[PDB]
Amino acid sequence: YFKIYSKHTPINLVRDLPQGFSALEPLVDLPIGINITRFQTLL
Amino acid sequence: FQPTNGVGYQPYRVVVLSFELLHAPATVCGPKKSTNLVKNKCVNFNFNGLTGTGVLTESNKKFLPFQQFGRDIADTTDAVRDPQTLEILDITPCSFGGV
Ligand SMILES: *[C@@H]1O[C@H](CO)[C@@H](O)[C@H](O)[C@H]1NC(C)=O
Repeated sequence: YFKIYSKHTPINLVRDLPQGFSALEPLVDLPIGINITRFQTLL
Repeated sequence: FQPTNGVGYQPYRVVVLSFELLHAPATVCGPKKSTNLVKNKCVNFNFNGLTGTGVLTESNKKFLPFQQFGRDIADTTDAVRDPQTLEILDITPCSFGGV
């Protein structure tokens, strides 16, 4: 089961992750049963 | 598998049912007929198999779009979401005390 949590927030910073605290809430739980060991991003 | 094989060697068809509660809505349910909801009264409630006894009242809690039921420090259900109505209900244990 592939659980996907997420969180969106406005920011004003061009360097790196802003420092602070915020929690990510679950949004999806896919019953895939697909074994995973690698991933990649697409822009 | 020959038809003359001993019953210990004869073919047997096997089906295994496994039940699963996920971090997702419960979509498999039994045929038990549902009933109307009663509030501000002591009742024996069964919400999607979450069974108990108490008084159901309108809550001011804020469940997230996914949350189905709350809990208390005792690990007892403190509130729930009605499967048929997107509302949150507080469970107060039925009044009791020494006599
Ligand atoms: C079934 O429950 C949903 C709750 O989201 C409600 O919107 C809908 O009207 C209900 N249907 C019937 C036939 O009661």
